[PDB]
Amino acid sequence: MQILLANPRGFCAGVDRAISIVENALAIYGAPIYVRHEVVHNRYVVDSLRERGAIFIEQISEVPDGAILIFSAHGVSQAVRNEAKSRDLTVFDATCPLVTKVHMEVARASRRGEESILIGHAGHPEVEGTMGQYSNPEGGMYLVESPDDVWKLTVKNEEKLSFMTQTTLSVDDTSDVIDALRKRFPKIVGPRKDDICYATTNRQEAVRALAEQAEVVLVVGSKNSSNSNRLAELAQRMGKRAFLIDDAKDIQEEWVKEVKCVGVTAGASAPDILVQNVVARLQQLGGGEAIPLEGREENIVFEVPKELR
Ligand SMILES: C/C(=C\COP(=O)(O)OP(=O)(O)O)CN
Ligand code: SF4
Repeated sequence: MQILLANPRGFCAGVDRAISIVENALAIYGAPIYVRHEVVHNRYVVDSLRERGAIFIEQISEVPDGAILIFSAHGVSQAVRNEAKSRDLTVFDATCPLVTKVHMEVARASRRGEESILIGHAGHPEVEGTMGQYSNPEGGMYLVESPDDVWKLTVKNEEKLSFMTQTTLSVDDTSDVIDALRKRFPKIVGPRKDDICYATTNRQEAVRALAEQAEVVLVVGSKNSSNSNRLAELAQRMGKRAFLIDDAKDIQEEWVKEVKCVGVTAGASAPDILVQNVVARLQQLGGGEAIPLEGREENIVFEVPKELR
């Protein structure tokens, strides 16, 4: 059987930056380093950092005075940021720049008392952080997950209305939600398309090509990785058996038993080593040399703050 690898796949610029921030802080200050939320949604990465002295928390109260605290790549609300500021803490912000960009727009609409709508998944830390940039009771900040949510939403002033999105959404589904928003609120404003980042768009494009060729698709990523979930979902919708997996140990032989061609990709938070071990396991199951698919070349890098080298 043939093993195909999607391209691109794996680490994006924001994830690589966030991890490097925690690593460098550990190196520079030693353990412990506190981190608000899993730095990226990958078990392998988080487990490793935890063993190295990082302690992952959700609320600032669980952090002691005089600590070093890092905000995860997904971002935090203004309330969290302020609580951190009011406490005696040294703070580093690993929030991806492409998340921050969305935050700035929500904060602007808040200042104007003008309503905003976020497309995203309820309960996700990025959504909590982005909705948490809005604090004007005179305006409004509304979450929609689907066209149905749009069909039910009422707002105070549809003449002064904008939208923003989560960075890791399904490209296809988000298109449908925007279409709905513009039909219901013809004066709504937003970006030219959405706030889905290059990495999300690119990895979804790449898994679409992969799924066209492969019969089964393995997506390396943790259960709580939204972008990784969208990749598995995309392949399933195309009629392929697709599995979200943390590592090679998760591979059940029945999945690939009589399969001529298996595809592998990885979400934005999954390190390459996990992919190499997945490939190694597929080769034990009859696979050959992994063939990388041709794909769009990414070139963006986000540097760590100077203070962290
Ligand atoms: C930090 C971030 C994506 C990187 O992947 P992740 O850590 O798996 O997170 P998400 O669940 O996809 O948001 C959202 N911009
Ligand atoms: S998925 Fe996109 S927005 Fe999120 S960290 Fe990676 S590059 Fe940044």
